Amino acid sequence: PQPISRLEQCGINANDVKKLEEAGYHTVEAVAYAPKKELINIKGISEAKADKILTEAAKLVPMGFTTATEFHQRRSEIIQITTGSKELDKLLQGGIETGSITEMFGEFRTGKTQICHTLAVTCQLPIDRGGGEGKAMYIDTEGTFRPERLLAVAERYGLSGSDVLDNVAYARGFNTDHQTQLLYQAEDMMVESRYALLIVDSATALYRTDYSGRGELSARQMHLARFLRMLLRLADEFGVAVVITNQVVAQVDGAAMFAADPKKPIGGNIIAHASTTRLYLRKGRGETRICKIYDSPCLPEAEAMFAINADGVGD
Amino acid sequence: PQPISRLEQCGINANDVKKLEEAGYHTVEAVAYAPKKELINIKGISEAKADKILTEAAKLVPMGFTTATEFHQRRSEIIQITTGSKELDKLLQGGIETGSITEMFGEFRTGKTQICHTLAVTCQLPIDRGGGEGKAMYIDTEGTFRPERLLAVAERYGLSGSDVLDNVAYARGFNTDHQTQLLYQAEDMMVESRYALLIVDSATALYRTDYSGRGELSARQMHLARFLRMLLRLADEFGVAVVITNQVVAQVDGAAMFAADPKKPIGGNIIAHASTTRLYLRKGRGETRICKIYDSPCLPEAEAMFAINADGVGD
Amino acid sequence: PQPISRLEQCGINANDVKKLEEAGYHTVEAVAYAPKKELINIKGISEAKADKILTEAAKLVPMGFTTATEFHQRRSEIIQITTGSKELDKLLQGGIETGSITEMFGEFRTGKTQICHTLAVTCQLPIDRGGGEGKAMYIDTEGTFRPERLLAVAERYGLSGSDVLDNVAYARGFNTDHQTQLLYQAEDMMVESRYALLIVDSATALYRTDYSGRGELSARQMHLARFLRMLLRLADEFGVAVVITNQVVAQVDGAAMFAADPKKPIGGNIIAHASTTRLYLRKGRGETRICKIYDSPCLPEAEAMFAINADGVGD
DNA sequence: TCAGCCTATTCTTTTTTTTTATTCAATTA
DNA sequence: TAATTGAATAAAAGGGCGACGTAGGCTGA
Ligand SMILES: Nc1ncnc2c1ncn2[C@@H]1O[C@H](COP(=O)(O)OP(=O)(O)NP(=O)(O)O)[C@@H](O)[C@H]1O
Ligand SMILES: Nc1ncnc2c1ncn2[C@@H]1O[C@H](COP(=O)(O)OP(=O)(O)NP(=O)(O)O)[C@@H](O)[C@H]1O
Ligand SMILES: Nc1ncnc2c1ncn2[C@@H]1O[C@H](COP(=O)(O)OP(=O)(O)NP(=O)(O)O)[C@@H](O)[C@H]1O
Ligand SMILES: [Mg+2]
Ligand SMILES: [Mg+2]
Ligand SMILES: [Mg+2]
Repeated sequence: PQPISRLEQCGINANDVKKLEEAGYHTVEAVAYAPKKELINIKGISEAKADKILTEAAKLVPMGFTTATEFHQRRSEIIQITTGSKELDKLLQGGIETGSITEMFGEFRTGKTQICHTLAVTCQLPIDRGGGEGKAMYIDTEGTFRPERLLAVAERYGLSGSDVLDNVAYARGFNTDHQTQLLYQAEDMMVESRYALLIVDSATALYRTDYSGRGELSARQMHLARFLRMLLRLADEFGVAVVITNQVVAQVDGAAMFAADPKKPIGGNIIAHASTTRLYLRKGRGETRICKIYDSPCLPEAEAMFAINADGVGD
Repeated sequence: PQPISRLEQCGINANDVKKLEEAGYHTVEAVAYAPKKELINIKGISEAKADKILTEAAKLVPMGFTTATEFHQRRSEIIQITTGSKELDKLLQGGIETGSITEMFGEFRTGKTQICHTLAVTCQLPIDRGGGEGKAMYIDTEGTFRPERLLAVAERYGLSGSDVLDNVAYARGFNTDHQTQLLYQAEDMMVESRYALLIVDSATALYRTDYSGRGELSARQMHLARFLRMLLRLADEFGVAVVITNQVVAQVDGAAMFAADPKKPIGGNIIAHASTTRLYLRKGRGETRICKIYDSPCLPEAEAMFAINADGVGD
Repeated sequence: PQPISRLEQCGINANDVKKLEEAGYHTVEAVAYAPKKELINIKGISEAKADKILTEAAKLVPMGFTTATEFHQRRSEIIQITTGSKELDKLLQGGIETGSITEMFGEFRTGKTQICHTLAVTCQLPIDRGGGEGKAMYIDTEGTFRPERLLAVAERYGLSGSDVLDNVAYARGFNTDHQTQLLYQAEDMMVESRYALLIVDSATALYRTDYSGRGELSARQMHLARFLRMLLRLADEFGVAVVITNQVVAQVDGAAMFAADPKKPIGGNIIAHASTTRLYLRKGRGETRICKIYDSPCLPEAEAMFAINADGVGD
């Protein structure tokens, strides 16, 4: 967590340093690793001083070629905030990945609001219990924010009641353009304090409910690539873990029985380029559920069980 | 629940208040739930005036991140009206909740419309007697409005019939779009008098008879999702309770394995992610039927038992 | 009961108003009962003028939001035709509520084709003796229409059957699509003269023979669903008691018990959800038949003995 | 011409078919 | 003297088994 108070040097004034705050660029990681075509069209920053803010951002955080052994250390330095389920820690090799896109499939009753509200108390746990010891936030868009589920699974982990009440924040995401106004604000709390998890269970559901296909046909598409350009900028900012429940379409293959999958879910191929690690969830018998990793040479294809019981997502 | 009679501040002219009204969004809650580019496509609106509506309405309603010890109270203000027999109410922890989506689905003669008529008398009850002291809004397309039942359950709770008849009102949608034609009625009446409940007793029955051509996103699915976000909108506009009713299909693929008669009710995944909770209907013996809850994030998957008696639901 | 001549105003063209009548829409309620896109799909129509109908269909008939009091005045304004038997009316609490689908399924020889003969006679009475005093319709797809049987009921009620033979009009179906076509001719007759009873006394006897099952079933069921939409709209325009005779299969599994003999009325769910007053017909001893009630919004699960005499239904 | 025709290459590896209701202490003497 | 049940059973295996079609679109036209 680093603000842009470092970026006040080399002839810069106090007026222009606020014009990076009001543009949405609240971190020093936002300045160097952004493409140049979005930074230059702001009214009131000239071309020579725009080349001044990129050259001071180059030497602090390096964009040059770094050793591949440092990348393997960048692969293993993940905190791996565990889901509470030890089978998934044997499936995803020790929990969720902080800073990589981790997508979970779901249609109905598969525990999607139950997995998000067990992880939302996990962010206070120490690193031996798996959690990252940090604040977090659950932004909901389907009107399914639960205090009772949040308060009960804290008793499973044995914490108090009032500390997790000061934990995960919530705002109702009304619109697809309201996904952006929280995102500039969610980086602004990242200036205020450290955060370790961000969860939205129905981010793609707003895409299902704003753009009446077709006629807009690209407007439903580029707003997904927009939203998947913002969150990876926060994922490259600190290394925050992302947890998104994505919905699934029932593909019509129902003649007869050969590879009959009501599948190939929504979001398109442009989330498929961004989802380096995908998961499939589905109903089993009773209330027990099953996870399988998809669309990932990073994680091996296997299956395990996570059981939504009265205590939480456990066994 | 606030109207646009207060937005007429800081240069907003009188033309854009009432043309926003008739076009479909009567409340400033709906303006925050309206998108950016959708406001531009109304004839009589420019792009510069489209900023002056959404930004100035953002001065009215706040959308910041609020901590988890405040929605615990925001859920606690829910009136959570009763269901007429406490075995369902203890299954539902008091009864159905306001500001959510609740669904009853079952085969036939199972009381999909009879659980409506007992909820239709609840809205004029006091808060000690479950009711939010308001009015309910009954919509049905099949023709299951039988107001002699509404005389009956008012005598179940003692109160007179005429004042109840001055209350809850009716509409019958003949078309899929005719639902959204009569949907504007909601807000319209809503701001004139506080309503406790909305009933659409045939959500997807009209959609069952107007498919796309072969199953596709058109009127069968997209206009269904256009419908449900407005049902989401009314849940977020006023917090008014609403019950929804989906018909049921059979399964022709499941040869005589574990259960020879499974159902999987219609609508696919678009209804399912808009679905907050469901309660499955199936008959027992005679007047005894059975409610089984489906897909609640806050309540377990338990089962209860009611009976359609002459006074209404009972035991 | 208002035709397209009540629509021919306001500079609306005379070339499209016959295209409605070519598409079966002979009255302004039907286009008000029709969704927007399908009328746009009609060839040779102006799209805006089609919308100009859709605001003037909204003007001519009440599609506006009303309160249950005037409904309860208008729902009391139903002719409520008696069924010839004294015991059957008090079972149904005053006979057959006009404007509704009342289904009568049973085995062979129970009286399904018998009662539909007697109902066509008792329409011609004045309303004091539970008559309707209107024309009535007979759609047969079995050939079991027998006008000699009507004259026996005519002598029972002191009415000259020669006068009753100038009314009820015969028709005969042969196909699935010859059936649904026969509504569109009949709709006109409903404009040009008052009716009370449109019987389809083997309405689902024909869909079983002309579609196999497990494949070509969805082509049956959707087309069965396309049938009832035209059928419910005939009830609501002209105020006509709609009587459907369903046949019945025998269910074949370990559900074989007594007094249910498990029958499972054919037509799945789409013939079930379109019930207002679903019946059931068992044979007792001899001519004493036993009419159990299913699936009705206002009636209890009772039964009433009735004997099919030499002169119609008797007691 | 489209509409009937033609069946272009594909492509990736693993999940769950019952029950007549006694034990006991009984839920009441 | 309470006495009927709130509770609980399983390794064998049935009076059971069957789906639309727009996707490469030649030739007839
Ligand atoms: N009090 C409770 N006790 C036990 N289990 C519970 C309780 N409340 C909820 N559950 C479980 O929560 C599960 C709900 O799964 P879930 O997939 O989160 O539903 P959902 O996500 O809210 N539906 P949706 O809004 O469409 O995402 C149920 O299957 C229950 O087993
Ligand atoms: N006076 C009454 N006494 C007892 N039961 C009644 C009485 N009136 C109606 N019922 C029952 O109420 C139920 C009404 O049917 P219901 O199941 O609500 O409609 P439904 O599920 O929508 N089927 P459908 O109306 O065709 O779509 C039936 O089970 C009737 O037996
Ligand atoms: N003149 C009569 N006197 C007495 N009973 C009669 C007379 N004519 C017919 N019936 C009875 O009417 C009943 C006809 O049964 P009904 O159920 O109407 O026919 P149905 O079953 O529909 N024929 P089907 O199409 O094969 O089902 C029989 O039980 C006859 O005994
Ligand atoms: Mg869930
Ligand atoms: Mg019902
Ligand atoms: Mg008969």
